[PDB]
Amino acid sequence: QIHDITGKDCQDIANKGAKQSGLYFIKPLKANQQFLVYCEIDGSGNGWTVFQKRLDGSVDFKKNWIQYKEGFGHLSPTGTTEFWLGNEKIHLISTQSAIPYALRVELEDWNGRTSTADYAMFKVGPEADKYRLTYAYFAGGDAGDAFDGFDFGDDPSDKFFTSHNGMQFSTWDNDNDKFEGNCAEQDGSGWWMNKCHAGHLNGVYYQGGTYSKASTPNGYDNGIIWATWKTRWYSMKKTTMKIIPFNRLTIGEGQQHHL
Ligand SMILES: [Ca+2]
Repeated sequence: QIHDITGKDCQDIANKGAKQSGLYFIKPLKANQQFLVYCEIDGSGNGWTVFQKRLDGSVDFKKNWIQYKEGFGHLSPTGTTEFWLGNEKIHLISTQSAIPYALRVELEDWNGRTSTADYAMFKVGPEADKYRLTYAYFAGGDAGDAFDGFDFGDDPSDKFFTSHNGMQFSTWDNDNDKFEGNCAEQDGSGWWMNKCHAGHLNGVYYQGGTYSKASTPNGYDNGIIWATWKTRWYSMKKTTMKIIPFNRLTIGEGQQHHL
């Protein structure tokens, strides 16, 4: 069930010798708190600290501010359960030191195809700044950069309206988006909402992927979307949000060799 190796994060645990993905306790620097996390450890010696997972629609994501702060769902040795680690814990890990983390969003469609999108220098701010999302730049990935916003065509300024960098977190009971209405209440989730969204992984789990305006009384595009990879009417089958020290991603042809 729970492994004995501990560290500041899952990469620290992998560096110590851990070989199996599973449950481990981590103690982020300066927090004086220890908590369980699911580490995804591969053959390359990479250790990903997973903070979000969707795969079967078993966990209700319409939770309030406090629940999104503390975490909900379940952690399993097999990594086959849905959960949200908790905004407070995500903040503690991503800001524990001066070493930057990279966020990898892993997506899987209903046909078994998967894609990724990486963001460098990912951080989640303190509760005082409503767990604001900030990143330096999109680092690559075939899923596309939905966090930069997307032009759905229903407005020239769609891109500026759907960007996520710099947005505070919102829950139905703590609206911090840039919409006159309540993005979180309308979709029924917690997320870094703007004048809503281009990438939204905490949405409603729609079986089969395809859904439409007809699916909900008011016609909201509230599924698990990533506009740069699939249409807004296509909800993902699985999603994973996981972090790793950024230096782990610049280990290959991500460098200039000189002479
Ligand atoms: Ca609002």
